[PDB]
Amino acid sequence: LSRLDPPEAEVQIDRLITGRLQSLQTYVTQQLIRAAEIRASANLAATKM
Amino acid sequence: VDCTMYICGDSTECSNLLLQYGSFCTQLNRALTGIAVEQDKNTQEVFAQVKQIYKTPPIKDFGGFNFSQILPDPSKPSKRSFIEDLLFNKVTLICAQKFNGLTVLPPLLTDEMIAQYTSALLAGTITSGWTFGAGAALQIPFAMQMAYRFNGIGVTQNVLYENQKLIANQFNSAIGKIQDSLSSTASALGKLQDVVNQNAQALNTLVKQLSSNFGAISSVLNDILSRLDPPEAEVQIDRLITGRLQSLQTYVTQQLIRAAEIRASANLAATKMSECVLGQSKRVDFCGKGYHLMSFPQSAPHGVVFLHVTYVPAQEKNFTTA
Amino acid sequence: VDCTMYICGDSTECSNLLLQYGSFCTQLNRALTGIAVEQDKNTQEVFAQ
Amino acid sequence: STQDLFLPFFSNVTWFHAIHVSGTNGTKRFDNPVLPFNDGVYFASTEKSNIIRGWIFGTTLDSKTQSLLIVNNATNVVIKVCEFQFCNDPFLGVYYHKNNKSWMESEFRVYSSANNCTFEYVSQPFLMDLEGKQGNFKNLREFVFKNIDGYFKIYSKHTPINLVRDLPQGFSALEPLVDLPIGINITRFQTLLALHRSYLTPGDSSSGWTAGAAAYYVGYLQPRTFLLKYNENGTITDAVDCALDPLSETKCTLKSFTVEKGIYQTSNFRVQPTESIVRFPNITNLCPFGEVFNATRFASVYAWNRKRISNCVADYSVLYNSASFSTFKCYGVSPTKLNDLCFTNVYADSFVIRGDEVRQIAPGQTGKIADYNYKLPDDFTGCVIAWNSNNLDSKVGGNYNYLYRLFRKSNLKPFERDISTEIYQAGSTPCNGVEGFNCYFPLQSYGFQPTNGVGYQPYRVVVLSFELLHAPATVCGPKKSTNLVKNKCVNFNFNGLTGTGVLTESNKKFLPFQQFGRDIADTTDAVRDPQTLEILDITPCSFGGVSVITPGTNTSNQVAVLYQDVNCTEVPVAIHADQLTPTWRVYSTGSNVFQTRAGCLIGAEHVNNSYECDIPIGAGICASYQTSQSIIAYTMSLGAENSVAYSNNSIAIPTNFTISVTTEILPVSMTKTS
Amino acid sequence: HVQLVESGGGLVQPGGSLRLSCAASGRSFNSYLMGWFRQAPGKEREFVAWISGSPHDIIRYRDSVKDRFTISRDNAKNTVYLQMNSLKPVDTAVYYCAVGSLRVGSFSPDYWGQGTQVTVSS
Amino acid sequence: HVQLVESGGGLVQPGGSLRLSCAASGRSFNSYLMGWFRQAPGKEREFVAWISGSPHDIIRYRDSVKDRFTISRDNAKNTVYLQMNSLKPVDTAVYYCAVGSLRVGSFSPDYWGQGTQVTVSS
Amino acid sequence: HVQLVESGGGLVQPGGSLRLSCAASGRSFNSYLMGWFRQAPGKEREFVAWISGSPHDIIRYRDSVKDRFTISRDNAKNTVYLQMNSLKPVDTAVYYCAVGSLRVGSFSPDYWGQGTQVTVSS
Repeated sequence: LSRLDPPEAEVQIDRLITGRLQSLQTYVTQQLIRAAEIRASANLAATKM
Repeated sequence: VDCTMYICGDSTECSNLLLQYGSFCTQLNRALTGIAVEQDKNTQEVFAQVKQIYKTPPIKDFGGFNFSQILPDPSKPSKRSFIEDLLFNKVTLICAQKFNGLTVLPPLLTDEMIAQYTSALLAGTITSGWTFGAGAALQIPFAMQMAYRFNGIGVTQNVLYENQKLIANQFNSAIGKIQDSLSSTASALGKLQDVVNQNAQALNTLVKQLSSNFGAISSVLNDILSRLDPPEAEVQIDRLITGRLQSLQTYVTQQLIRAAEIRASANLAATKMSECVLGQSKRVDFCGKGYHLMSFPQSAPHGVVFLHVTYVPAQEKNFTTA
Repeated sequence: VDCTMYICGDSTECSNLLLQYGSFCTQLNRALTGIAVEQDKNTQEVFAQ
Repeated sequence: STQDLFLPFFSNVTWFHAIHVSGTNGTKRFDNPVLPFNDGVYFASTEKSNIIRGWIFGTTLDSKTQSLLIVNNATNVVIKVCEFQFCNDPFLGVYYHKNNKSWMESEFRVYSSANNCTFEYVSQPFLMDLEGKQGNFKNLREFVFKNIDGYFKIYSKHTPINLVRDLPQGFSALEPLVDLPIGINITRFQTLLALHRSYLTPGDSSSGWTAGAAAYYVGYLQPRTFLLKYNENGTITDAVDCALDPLSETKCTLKSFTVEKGIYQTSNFRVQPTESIVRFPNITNLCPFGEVFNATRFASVYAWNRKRISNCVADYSVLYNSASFSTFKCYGVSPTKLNDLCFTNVYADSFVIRGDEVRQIAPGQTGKIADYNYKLPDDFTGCVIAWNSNNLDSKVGGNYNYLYRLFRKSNLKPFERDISTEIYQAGSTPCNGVEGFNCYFPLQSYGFQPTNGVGYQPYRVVVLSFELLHAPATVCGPKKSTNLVKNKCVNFNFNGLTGTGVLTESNKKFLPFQQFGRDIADTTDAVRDPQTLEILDITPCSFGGVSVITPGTNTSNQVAVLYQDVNCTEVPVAIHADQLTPTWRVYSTGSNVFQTRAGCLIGAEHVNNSYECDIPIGAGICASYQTSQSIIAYTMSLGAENSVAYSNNSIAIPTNFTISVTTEILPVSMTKTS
Repeated sequence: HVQLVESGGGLVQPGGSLRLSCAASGRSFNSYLMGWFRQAPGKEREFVAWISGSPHDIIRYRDSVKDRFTISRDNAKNTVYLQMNSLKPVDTAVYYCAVGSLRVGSFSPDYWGQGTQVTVSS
Repeated sequence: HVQLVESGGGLVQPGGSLRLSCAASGRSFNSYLMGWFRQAPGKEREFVAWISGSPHDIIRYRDSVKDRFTISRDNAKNTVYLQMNSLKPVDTAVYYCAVGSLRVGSFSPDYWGQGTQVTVSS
Repeated sequence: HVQLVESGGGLVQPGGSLRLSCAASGRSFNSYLMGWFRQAPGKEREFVAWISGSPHDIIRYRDSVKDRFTISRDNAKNTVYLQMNSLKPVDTAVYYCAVGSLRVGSFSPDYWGQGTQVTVSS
């Protein structure tokens, strides 16, 4: 932001936002899948108990 | 899937640009490796449930019960049962799509080893009842094993001995009917065929996504680079990389979800093997419909088949009761 | 969800541009149809016993 | 894990000595040559009398270019940058002479002059002193010199040693010493030593320089990825180079110096195309050049016989290499490369002329023959070929069956031919139709006889002229088309289709109008060679990954390498033979090479026996380290064989029991983050 | 429709140098000869130079423009570059670029552009 | 490597203003001086103006053009600007952009561009 | 801030033709009149032509340029074009595009650009 004026900082920050949002979305999807697996494991543990 | 190779095909500039995206490729490779290891674990858990490899005696004298339809056939080049061979022949490239880092890894357990595990389970069930599933294998005549099974379902063991011939004939006829139905039916193996079709279609879609321009002037890295000088090749290759990476993310997520589904199916199959083959399950409609007597595993390509033998009341009569 | 029209509502230019992205819409439609069939299968399995 | 210039582990570096062996039968060694700087230098010195004193860096080490000088003279450290005029044998002159007292340095013979100075330091010691003790080399000094983006960085380390030769096996990190903001372009460097005057050395009095026992080692840094281990206090207590051996790569990938038993995918290997292939449809039917060249009858020079060439391909390499022609003049064009181009109009003009008149057949030539019988254009990309014809155009009595035109109204235009009986008449002396004074007939008699000299003998000359037109060209030469290579990965270009694969014989039957071949995924599967009609398949190069099968580093460091989905012959071609010499090519090939269904396994010995699967390789194959100990690959055994003693009247009733407790682990929750 | 466009003209005093360029479009010019012509005011048009697009570059110049004018071409861009060196006032004229064929070994123009003025005076 | 690219050339009337800008890439030029030179055809390239990239920017001009062809520069973009004002026919020339260092207090060009033709005619 | 940028100027031989261009940005110009004004060296500003953006394009020409200069405008791009035919040295001048409003039936300029070039000489 400091090195460049707002007009192109616009597009550059947009690029950074896109990349970081994609990374966060991938992390959340992986977390959801792992949480589903852990829920299945916890259900099995509760049934065994 | 080799993420770097798939996104960038032997293109140094494309690889350098992709390096700026971080560790997405490593994460996807890790996910795929985990999926493969999970599949190997599923196969091992479902089939590797017998401590020793049991085998039936050379002479098959089980008091009229005939298991030739499910026991291994030495005559055939592969030691498979009739039903197992029918199943394998009924379910029906790898290098053809191996152009973009797409490599299929062989399973740890070959089909022959899975068939051997199934044969060992069958021998243990036939010659030892459920004893081999809870410790040392204890021999018992199959007539007495069926008597125990009848006692399990609330029926006195005697009726088997009065009707041993009839029960054996019914069992043999039912097994033959299963063979005939599997041979003469087309949609019997829908589950495995559906799984294979889904995987193949996902791979085909992933391969075809490369042809898409994704907003670029063309979908070939060499064409982009040769025609345009580096400054605009930057943005063109970046667009192509973004599109291909998004497609690969979608493919990996779909594979993860389908692998979770397959893991659930494999866990259910292992539970059935433990409770249906290695013992007489009291659960209703778990090991088939009706009063469960026993079950016989059968190896299938990327799957398992259970032949649940159950006791079903046949002919009724009204009585006055107090 | 009709992918082709959700992104591009009666916009020929938008549809033509989306065509360049490949078979994303087809894949999403297939996933949704599979979910629907799975719901029908669940309803059949639970009650039609 | 850091990617920076490092000295590869277990490298093999140069060794230099400075010593005068006792007696006249010994060696008198003064190793101090100018060495390249490359991208970085590692310097080590094992010493006891401190012969080393500094270094020189620069490109030419003369007044032409800037240079850097570092020297220490027993109480200071001086760093200078100047256009020094270094001597060819610089050094520091130690003197046992008692000029003032004790040993001192008095002959500073490093550089003749210092000019254009940029800066100078008087920095504090590397001391060291001017002592001349003997015994084992009691000090070890290591230096790393780097020059990047206009900055010169110096790292150093000092340790005591009890060695007499080579370098210690210990591990130590070189802490930074000094960084200099200098834009110099170091490319060559040289070492400075403290020589002793033989004229004034204890016991020795002969004139000359003698060097005390000194030994230093020089190595060159390369761009390497290292895995450095920082301890509690931040000191690098250990490191691993991620190029030394498969075990090192496995450690680097796992980011751990300890690896557990298993198989890990460390890297991916790709087989590149060897050199190239390019292919276009070679040629149409050959042109009839033989008819004009080997023509039964040749017309006169004024009536040169012309044959038009079209709908064919020019070909004259068979006759060009024969060297049977007295002249093969191709003006302004290569004699052979001209054929590789499209030509809309091609002509072959044949005529018989005197040997001396062959020189007149040139583009732009003017004379009684060129301007009246056969005129060539300036833009003559053709070739004029002339050969003797005395064996056919000569007989007893002579030949009088040729004519040449000498008189005409104007010079002939290029490729202009005109035959007429009109009598040429002088402008000032017209004849009005008769052959009068100053009036001559255009044609004159011409012929040859056996008695004529070599220059006067008949010569057959054929000119192959080519010109370009807007209309499509029919006589075309193909572009660069190389020879076909099969069963060998290469980058091919078939009629604009660029691809990389292996061309092999195929049994597929295309159709006459079909050239390409595709599969369900719409990828090039087979191709027909346009030059010669046959079908060749297309296959990927190698793809596949590399997995390092290894037991735990605890137990043993021996490892095995697996290359997925490749024949065991392509392993050394996958960009191998370039890793560390003694650690990687051993696993690249050698003995105990096994071809598993999952790929090629190296470093593991196949065993007939079958055991419980230890390390899963795939396709029913597993590897174990136990047998002297070595990695063995085998077909895993699916448990111990058993056969229950089954009969129709035998039962087994247990007589005892055991209470067995078993442990089951089940995750119940994962860390709940936001 | 084959079209030719010139550029690089202007005023250059004697002793200077210039670079004239012409771009040709419409079809491939591999088998075409590309050259330049000039015509001073009040004088008939005269041939300047031509060069061939073949792998072997055949090049020509008029007698007056020998060793002082240079002509080159690029087949990739279908462009012809002409170098003026040691220009004199006699060089003042309108310069045109021509695409032609090689007929009877003589450069025969087929397509012409609009031309650019190149003036040489103090 | 370092390259200089010009832009804004053409022809302007006597008394009509113009602007020529040349961008410099490759490296930084904060220790350099951004400048311009002009070469009237048939003559020797004459200085025009130079400007330093410093907090106290120093500017030089050429006698014939002093206070008329204003010069400025940019440090972030590394470009030189030349604002030509109220021109006369004598100003016709090929203007080059020069990148150099201050040696002995004199602008010493180090890197040069390809130039551009700026013409003034009635 | 309304901005006007000119272009399309250059040199043309006597009896030739040229085309100037001015692009207007900043606000709508449907109710604005775009015209051109020219100044020759040592002479004052003289009106050349103007055109209206209304559906009925009212166009006015200076008699000195009547039947020789054609002025047109495009409301889609808010760009005014001026085509010159049968150009003569008298037409040499710096042409500034002007955007204004119709007051009392007379074109009243409101925004001015930096001007372009037109020369007619040999």
